[PDB]
Amino acid sequence: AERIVVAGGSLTELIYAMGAGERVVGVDETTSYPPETAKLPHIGYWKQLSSEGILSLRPDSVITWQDAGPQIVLDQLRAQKVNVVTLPRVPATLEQMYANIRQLAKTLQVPEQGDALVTQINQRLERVQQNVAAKKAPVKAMFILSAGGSAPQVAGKGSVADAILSLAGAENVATHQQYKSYSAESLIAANPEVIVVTSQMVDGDINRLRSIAGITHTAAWKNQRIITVDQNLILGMGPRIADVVESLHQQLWPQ
Amino acid sequence: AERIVVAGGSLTELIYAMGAGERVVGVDETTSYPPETAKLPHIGYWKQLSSEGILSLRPDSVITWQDAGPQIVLDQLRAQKVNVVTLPRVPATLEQMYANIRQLAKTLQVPEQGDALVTQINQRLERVQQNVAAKKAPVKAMFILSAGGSAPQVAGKGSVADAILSLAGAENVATHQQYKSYSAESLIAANPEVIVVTSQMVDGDINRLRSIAGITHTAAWKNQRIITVDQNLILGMGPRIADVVESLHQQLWPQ
Ligand code: HEM
Repeated sequence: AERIVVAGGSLTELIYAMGAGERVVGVDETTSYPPETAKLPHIGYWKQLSSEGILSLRPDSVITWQDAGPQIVLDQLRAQKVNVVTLPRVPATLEQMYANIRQLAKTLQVPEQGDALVTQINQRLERVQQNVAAKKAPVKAMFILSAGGSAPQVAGKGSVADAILSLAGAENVATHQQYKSYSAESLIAANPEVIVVTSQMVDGDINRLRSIAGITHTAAWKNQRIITVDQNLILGMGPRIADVVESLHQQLWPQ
Repeated sequence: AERIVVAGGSLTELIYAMGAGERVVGVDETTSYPPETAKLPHIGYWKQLSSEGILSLRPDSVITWQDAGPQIVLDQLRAQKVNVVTLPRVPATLEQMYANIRQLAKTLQVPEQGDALVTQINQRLERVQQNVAAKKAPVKAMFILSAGGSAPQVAGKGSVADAILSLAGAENVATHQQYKSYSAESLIAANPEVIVVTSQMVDGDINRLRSIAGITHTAAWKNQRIITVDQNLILGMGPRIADVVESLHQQLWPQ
């Protein structure tokens, strides 16, 4: 409660957005915001957590996702009498995000800040839905991610990417669960009108995307409807969710 | 006792294999080996150094790559009287690795250990080149990687992967410098006998690779000549190079 280690990028952002950023002594590899966290010790990926990395920081509590691991590590943290708080991550919905914000605010003893955060976020998102309902034509999109050292995969149902694409007003053409690698034919069958990828993938040259199977045969490619977004903003549901949704919405229906 | 902070996984490994590990009080996020570094605080990246994070560890010296940055962070450290030591990470040759080992060993006052490490690695690699020389033709190969959220890219000349394929006795079919994304057409046309990828990217299911443009139509994929290597051993030239080289040499010429 006094010294906190957070494993989960968007969780770290929520904690700082609620005014408890003071108690954070360690964060995970997926944490890259806000700026103040850059000087803090980072432990492994929330799925490849290091008990030693964490324990060396003498934390009072650890806050992370329920799908975070390895499991034995969490057992090791509890064994050292460390309070381990875990929150449901998927499937990603606004309802679950609001419940998580409130649970966190409860754990951090800052209930009023949690409620204000939920209110501010919902106001912004509803305004996007209003504007969305004012669009004359629907948009079939797809999100492709190359997170870490994996092959390119398409975001499906239950993913944060999918939740965000939907909030933005687009229809996700992918119907499978979570993330999966698509052969060129599958991507061509999906037939997305617009394709979203991370800025890290493009890194100044859309031609780098040519190694993604089937992408150049897509209508999105031919019609040059490829959008880029910072990966940290599309893989977690944090206090910057409205900003990303508004940005994406803008690129889906420009000018 | 001297307090050292190392930025660059490869350098960290060299320093520990050199017997100067006890003096390290902090490392960066690219550092994941050896196991005893887990208790050390991992702050920043060598491409994105944290002035505040590093100074909070009260280091006497900081060791990193000549191109680590931002440059102004290095200036800050020196201004705070921290001895900053930098080594060239380019080119990825044995001659430069050995020179770096000796520069390190000198700076750390462990010249004998430095020379022993070079000798150990070299003899190991020479044995392999002896076996390779035996055959009359090197196996045509290619290495495909996905790092930092990039699309799949083929390793070209100058890359560490290229240096390791060569030492193992393979002929890198790629002729471009460093990494580039290949279209299905370019990948199929390169027509290598074998294709090396990381274990991280396969993660238990070869079908995950289906999203790499053209790999499914290569001779290597059909002949089932797809080898796996741990990504953590092909992005830097460290103490374990002989290990991955020998490991790979075995797969290029099974039995
Ligand atoms: C090959 C290894 C990796 C795999 C397989 C992987 C996979 C994923 C997946 C599927 C998600 C879920 C996003 C969604 O629901 O749409 C995720 C979240 C995340 N990943 Fe990775 N990832 C890997 C490496 C990394 C690395 C190297 C970073 C870089 C820092 C990174 C940063 C993120 C971030 C920022 C999140 C958000 C977590 C949160 O907000 O709580 N990932 N990753």
